[PDB]
Amino acid sequence: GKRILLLEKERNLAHFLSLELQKEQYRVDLVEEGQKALSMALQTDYDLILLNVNLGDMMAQDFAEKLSRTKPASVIMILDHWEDLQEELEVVQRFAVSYIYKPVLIENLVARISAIFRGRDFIDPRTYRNLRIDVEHHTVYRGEEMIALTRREYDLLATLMGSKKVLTREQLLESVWKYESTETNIVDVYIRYLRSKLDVKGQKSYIKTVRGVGYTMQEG
Repeated sequence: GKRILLLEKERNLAHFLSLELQKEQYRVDLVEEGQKALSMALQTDYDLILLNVNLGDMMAQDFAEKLSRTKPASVIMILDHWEDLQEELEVVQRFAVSYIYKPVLIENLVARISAIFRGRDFIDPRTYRNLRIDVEHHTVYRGEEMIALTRREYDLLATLMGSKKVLTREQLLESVWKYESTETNIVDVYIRYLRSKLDVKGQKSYIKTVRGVGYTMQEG
């Protein structure tokens, strides 16, 4: 059912991951170059794109930016060595739904992919202040400009906007990282990223930190 685009620079690992993911009944398209991966992701809606930090002909960050122009909520996961991921950690957190270290254990990869899919599917209010949300296409517009929220950022905004009450970090973790089974610090990171996308200098932020409680949407 679900469709995976896979670009892995280690050939034997690429072949192993392709075969093992197909045993889970995923359709897997293996590609060797970033330019080809981008052309395919532009024409097909993949449920997961699994890449290294560097695709060879371009960085994953560059791939993700180019894809985001038309598919901003694309679901990208990064598999790489610890050193390579940590060298690009802030960048990766800002475009990738998740990351996983080499050497990979296949049972762990399979479990994490399943959780990511189920957290998106469960998720899958149309205005707030100057924002308009297109829930069918997972797109957000602040005025006549598209705001290129990532999948995680979109899911976080939808959770905040869908709740009349203030939400704790633990509630936001359970909604936006559903099925992934504990550290709420990640919520604070993605709140920071989301504010960076939505907020206008000299306006009140779109997100209020509520003392002793959590986060909620904020009026102008």
